[PDB]
Amino acid sequence: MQLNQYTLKDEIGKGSYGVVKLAYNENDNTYYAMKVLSKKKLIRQARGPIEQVYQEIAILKKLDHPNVVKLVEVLDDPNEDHLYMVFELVNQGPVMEVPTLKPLSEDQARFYFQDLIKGIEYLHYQKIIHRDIKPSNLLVGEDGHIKIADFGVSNEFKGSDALLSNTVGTPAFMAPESLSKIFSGKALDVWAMGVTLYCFVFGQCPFMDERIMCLHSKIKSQALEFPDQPDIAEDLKDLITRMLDKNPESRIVVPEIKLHPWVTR
Ligand SMILES: Cc1ccc(Nc2nsnc(Nc3ccc(C(N)=O)cc3)c2=O)cc1O
Ligand SMILES: [Mg+2]
Repeated sequence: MQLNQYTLKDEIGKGSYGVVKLAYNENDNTYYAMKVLSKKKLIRQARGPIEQVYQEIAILKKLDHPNVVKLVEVLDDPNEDHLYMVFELVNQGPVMEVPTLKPLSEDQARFYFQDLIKGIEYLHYQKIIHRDIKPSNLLVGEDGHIKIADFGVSNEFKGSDALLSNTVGTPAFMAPESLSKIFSGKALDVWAMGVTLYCFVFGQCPFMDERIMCLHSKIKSQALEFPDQPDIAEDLKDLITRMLDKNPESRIVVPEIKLHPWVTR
C-alpha cells in the first residue's frame, strides 16, 4: 500500500491502540514506524481512546529529548477513517518483555533506569505527568538508549505539580493513593518507575492478580516482598522500597533518586 511518500509494509507491533507497520520513505530512503489507527474502531472501543490518540499527537508535537520517542509526521484527513502517525524507527522489542524468566542484570537495569530518570525529569520539567510508565512503553533506540512512548493518558499542568483525582493507566502500575482524594502527579510517575524497576530485575510485577479488584487490594495492602532469586544488591532493594512506599507523602522524589547510592555508584 502507498501513502504519500510512504510504502506501507508488514505489521511490526502494536500501540495501546492501533497497529504499527513498517513504512519506507521514498524521499530519504529511510524506514519509519507508522502507527495506523481507525477512528471508527477507537470510537467503538470507548478520556476515551480517540481522545487519548489526539492528546498524544498534541503532546509529542511539543517535545524534543533524546529519551522521548520522536513523532516525525501525522497524516490525518478529517473525512477519512484512518489516521497515520510516523515515528523514528527504534528496536522492535522494548526495554524488556514482562513476565520473563530472563530479567535484566543489575548493570543493564541501572543503565536503562538512568535514561528513564532523565526522560521523566524532562517531562516533569516540561509540566507533563506521563501516567503510563511501564516497560512496554520504554522503547530502545539505535543509540541503545530508552525512548519513552505512549502519552495517551498524560496530564499537563500549570504550576509546580499536577493535583489529580482520576484513576487512569495500567492497573498493575497504578499507585495505591489513586485506588482508594487529591494526589500528586509526580508521585504517581515515581511509583510506576518503581514497579518498572522491580520488573527490570525480577521479570515480574510486584503486585499481581487476574482479578482487577484483588490486584487493586494488593497494591493498597500487600506488603512489598522480594523473591529469594535472583539475589539483588541491598542498595537496589532499598531504592525500590522507597519508590514503592504506599504513602505518597514519604515516597522518594526524583531529585532524591538521583542521589541514591545505587544510582550514583
Ligand atoms: C525488523 C524490525 C521490525 C521493527 C522494528 N521497529 C519497531 N517495531 S515495532 N514499533 C516500533 N516503534 C513504535 C512506535 C510507537 C509506539 C507507540 N506505542 O506509540 C510503539 C512502537 C518500531 O520502531 C525494527 C526492526 O529492525
Ligand atoms: Mg530485549
